[PDB]
Amino acid sequence: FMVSLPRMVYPQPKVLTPCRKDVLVVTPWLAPIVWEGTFNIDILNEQFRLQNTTIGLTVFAIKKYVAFLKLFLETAEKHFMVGHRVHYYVFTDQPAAVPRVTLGTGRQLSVLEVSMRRMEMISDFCERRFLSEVDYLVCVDVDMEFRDHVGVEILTPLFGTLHPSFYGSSREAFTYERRPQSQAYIPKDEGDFYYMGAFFGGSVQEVQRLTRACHQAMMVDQANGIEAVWHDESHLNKYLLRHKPTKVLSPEYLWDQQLLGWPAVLRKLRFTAVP
Repeated sequence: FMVSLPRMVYPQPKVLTPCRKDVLVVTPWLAPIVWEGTFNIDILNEQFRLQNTTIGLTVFAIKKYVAFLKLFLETAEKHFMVGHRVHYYVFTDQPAAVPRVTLGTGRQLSVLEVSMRRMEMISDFCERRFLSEVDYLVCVDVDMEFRDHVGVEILTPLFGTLHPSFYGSSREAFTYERRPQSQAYIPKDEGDFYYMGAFFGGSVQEVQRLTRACHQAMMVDQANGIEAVWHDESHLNKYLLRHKPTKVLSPEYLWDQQLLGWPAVLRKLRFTAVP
């Protein structure tokens, strides 16, 4: 059950004036593509706070990648879901190497000691835990930093993020798995977008479905002596082709400024690669 929003004063949306004319803001299956200027964060914050929403953020930091955690977590504290309940799940082979980062109120961190690892870890071993503890799961790479707002505008049953290298590419150019012998296979005449494996999520239920499907597909591939060209990203793309995401995040949400600069189409760089 959802209680009424309170009275709010904000600019009237204008039917005959789009928020953004330079980009596609809705997919052909009527999922929003999230760009700056398309959402009023005050309305969304109200909607999600009224549901006392908890967001889980999963991150793997294995071997040398533990070095990335300090900046990852500190910047997440500045920019990720601020105002909402957040539970970080840090999967690592070195629990002692996790930095002690100061968290805001209503935010907590759990250290979970540990090609297929991530999908299996999220689906296989953590299923009951997540269902009991959070409403949404967000799965990201650790070698990143937040630079701007990443908030409840992303939350939806199932989302993927446009890969920053391919958002302008024709589908024939997408680096999907192209060998029919792989479960991740996508023909040259299929594909909506190329999603990056570094940022996906949704409700706990939908995320477990996705990770379970990808893990199963990867096991089949292993048994058949094949490894998809881009590993679990290839499988993520196959899954999101056949199960359309309910929102798609623009490349604001996954950018590499060193590699790609700062095009006019991006009003904000929100979550970026560490050089």
